[PDB]
Amino acid sequence: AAVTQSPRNKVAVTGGKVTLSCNQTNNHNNMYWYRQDTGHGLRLIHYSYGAGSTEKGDIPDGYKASRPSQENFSLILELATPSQTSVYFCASGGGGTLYFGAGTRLSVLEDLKNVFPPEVAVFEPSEAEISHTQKATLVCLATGFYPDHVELSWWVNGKEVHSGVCTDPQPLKEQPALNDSRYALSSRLRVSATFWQNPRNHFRCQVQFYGLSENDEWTQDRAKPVTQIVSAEAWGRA
Amino acid sequence: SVTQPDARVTVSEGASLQLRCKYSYSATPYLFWYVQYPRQGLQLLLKYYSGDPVVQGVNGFEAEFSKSNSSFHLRKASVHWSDSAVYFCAVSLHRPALTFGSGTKVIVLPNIQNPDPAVYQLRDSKSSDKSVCLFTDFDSQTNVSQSKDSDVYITDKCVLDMRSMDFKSNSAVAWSNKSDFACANAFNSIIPEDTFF
Amino acid sequence: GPHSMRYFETAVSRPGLGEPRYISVGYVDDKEFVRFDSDAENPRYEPQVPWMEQEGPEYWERITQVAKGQEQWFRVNLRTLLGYYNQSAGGTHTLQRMYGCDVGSDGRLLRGYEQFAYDGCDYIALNEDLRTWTAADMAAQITRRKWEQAGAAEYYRAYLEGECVEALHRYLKNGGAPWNPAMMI
Repeated sequence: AAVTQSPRNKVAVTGGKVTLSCNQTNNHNNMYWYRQDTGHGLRLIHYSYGAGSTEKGDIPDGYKASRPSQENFSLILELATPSQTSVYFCASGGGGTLYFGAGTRLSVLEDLKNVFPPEVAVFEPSEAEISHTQKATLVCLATGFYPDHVELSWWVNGKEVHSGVCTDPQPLKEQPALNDSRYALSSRLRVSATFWQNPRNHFRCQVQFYGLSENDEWTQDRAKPVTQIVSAEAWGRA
Repeated sequence: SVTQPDARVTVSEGASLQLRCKYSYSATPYLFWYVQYPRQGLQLLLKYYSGDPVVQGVNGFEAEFSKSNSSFHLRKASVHWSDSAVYFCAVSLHRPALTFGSGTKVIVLPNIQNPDPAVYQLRDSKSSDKSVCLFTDFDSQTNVSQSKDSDVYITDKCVLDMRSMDFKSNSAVAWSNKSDFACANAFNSIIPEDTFF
Repeated sequence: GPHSMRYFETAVSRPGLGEPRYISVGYVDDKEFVRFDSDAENPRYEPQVPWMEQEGPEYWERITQVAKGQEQWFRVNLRTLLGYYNQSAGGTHTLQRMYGCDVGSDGRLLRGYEQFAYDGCDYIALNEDLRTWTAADMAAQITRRKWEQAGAAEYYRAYLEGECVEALHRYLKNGGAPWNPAMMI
């Protein structure tokens, strides 16, 4: 769309300063900031009537807004709280109708050390399944990641595929009792028996993980949980 | 105020869909219907402020406004599986800003052609000892109950579509590293009598 | 005895000198008790009487936000009337809105008001029934048609019979225009 948000993924920390930015190219006088939380739908935080304008929304507490120009509307989180962990949407307001951006997922945690990338594993189809259904179901498993900023995709011979694919709409709490709990996600790519039984065919479950930016200081001896792609693979057999 | 009294809707494919939206206003407000497909932004379906109370929209969606009922219901005669998403009803009257409902997630259940209930087991492509058990090829009316065990993990029902093959199927994944991982005690989950092993 | 609340909203377009100046003054009984000015150094609602200074900062914040929204309501309708009368957008014009309510000793509503004037002449006004409209010229008759079609009269009627009575009872301790396109000029 003509409305863009930056960043799209942000791992914040309790007490840190977070600034969401939203640029437009539509000359719409009004710009809006919403946040989405399950059970509450979409709630208004701040909006603007034009350059220099700032109006409070339904839930403005904790947030600060800024309209330096006609095109830019920014949201400022001075003291980040875990309650501000949500999906944020920006909008342009020409007339009454609204035009939304792709959105931004923000997670605010107590400790940055709890951020982990996923462990990706591809499981080969069952021979008993192939024998029965004349089909082959591969299963990708992304485990032990936090938070849930993952995007899964299947790649067959270099190309991203969408057919014969189903991925879990939500990850799983590995230790459901904990407030901070790593996640697990599964996916399913199903093809014909013949296509899987072709040894010159390459399969790959690709998991996109969004973590820390470069600016965050990391002192943990283990690799900095930056935005990265973890992936597993499998080849055709007979 | 705006209310979507139904938070969730589970329907069989090809059937009718009715998304409910009531508003608490003394006069006709600016009404909107937005759809949020899985992992996507908000897209406008239709809107109304005057004229024909029945408004047509993309994807065979039509909404009818009733000032008497104070509602802006969204209807569709024959719903496709692709319509599985979350629908939002917005409203503007006192201010040039949109107040949203709590949203409604719709879950179209596919017309399963031939249910062939079976529970298979898959091995790692890298390792071997670690495995996962796959429940699949079952009827759409089947629901999933996870084993009460804490270290045995069970995912939810998931429908895939082999496009160009006219084949949609349901599927679920179970796994654990525990001592006795086996897809015999994997799925206490409504499993059919005719289920293959 | 009987009482009365009354608000006066004026927007004057200054072509080339910026967005129109918005002013809103209020009258409890017959005393100017509140006032908003867009040309002020810090544009917000101000208590014009000592007995309104007791109100909390939350109250003033709420009523100010309406005016700043009403300011946007008037700038849009100023464009419409500019085109309705086939005037040039290089001249100065004024759009005025008067509304309020008269009450009785009982405290209940006696009469509600909702009047619109353009360039000092009458345009459209809400009738005593709070359901029908009285248009001045042909251009306003065009406005009345879409207002009876959308039922814009039922918007204000809830205010006049509602909080207008209630707010008056509150201040005696001693809201805005609809954003439905069809309910606009």
